Amino acid sequence: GSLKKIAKSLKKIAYSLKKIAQG
Amino acid sequence: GSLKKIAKSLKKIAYSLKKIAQG
Amino acid sequence: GSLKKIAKSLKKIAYSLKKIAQG
Amino acid sequence: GSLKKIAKSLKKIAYSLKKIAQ
Amino acid sequence: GSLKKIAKSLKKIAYSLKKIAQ
Amino acid sequence: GSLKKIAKSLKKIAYSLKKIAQG
Amino acid sequence: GSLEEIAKSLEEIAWSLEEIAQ
Amino acid sequence: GSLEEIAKSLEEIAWSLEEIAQG
Amino acid sequence: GSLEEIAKSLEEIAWSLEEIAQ
Amino acid sequence: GSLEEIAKSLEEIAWSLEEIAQG
Amino acid sequence: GSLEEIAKSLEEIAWSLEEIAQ
Amino acid sequence: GSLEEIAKSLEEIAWSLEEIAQG
Repeated sequence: GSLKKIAKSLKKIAYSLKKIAQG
Repeated sequence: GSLKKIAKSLKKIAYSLKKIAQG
Repeated sequence: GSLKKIAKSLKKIAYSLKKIAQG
Repeated sequence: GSLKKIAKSLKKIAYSLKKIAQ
Repeated sequence: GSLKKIAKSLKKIAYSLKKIAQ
Repeated sequence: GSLKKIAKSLKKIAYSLKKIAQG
Repeated sequence: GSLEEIAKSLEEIAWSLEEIAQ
Repeated sequence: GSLEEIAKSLEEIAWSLEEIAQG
Repeated sequence: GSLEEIAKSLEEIAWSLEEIAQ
Repeated sequence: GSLEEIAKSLEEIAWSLEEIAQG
Repeated sequence: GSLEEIAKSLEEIAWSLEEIAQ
Repeated sequence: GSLEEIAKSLEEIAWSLEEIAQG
């Protein structure tokens, strides 16, 4: 389902922004 | 996903009510 | 949108069930 | 509908972030 | 929220239809 | 509800990105 | 919006079905 | 997608239930 | 969450309505 | 409700990101 | 379910972006 | 429909943000 795909993408986005914010 | 399940159930509900209305 | 259409149908469904219950 | 507006906004967001990444 | 209210009503509707069917 | 929390988070995200864009 | 209208209509539907089941 | 299918089924249910109520 | 509860309730409603139709 | 608020915030986010991409 | 996971990730995204903005 | 488009756009956003975080 789409909501499952959206949740997965947002987990990746959150991780990327965690790396950016710490850098 | 949940939305797929909801659509499937409403397809079944629609068929049941169509049968009742036609009878 | 679909949500607007869904709300419209549920208003019709609600009225039909009112007629059934009160009839 | 709101979902259509959300989808359109996310297309703009994707386009901007592609430009940023490049 | 709206979804919580919708879920609550559908639980009630399902119970009423169980009573009707039984 | 989840939708209210999502809306609140996006309001915060918009606020932060406005600050970032403004120099 | 639409989700709140859906919830209101479903509350009414539940009330009508409670009358029928009762 | 699924939301459009849900709307289509609910329009059908509304018609079937109106016929039932008029009977 | 709420969407899964909505799905479960509609599955129950569908079974009950099929019983009524039968 | 929440969906319209989500749409509004994402529109603001899109403008801020266009500004950032242009700046 | 998925909606709660979405809300959780967006809360984390908001904290990270507020840190970046500061 | 719209939810699938949203998922597709978020996959693209996730890719661009991973690229940004990696430099």
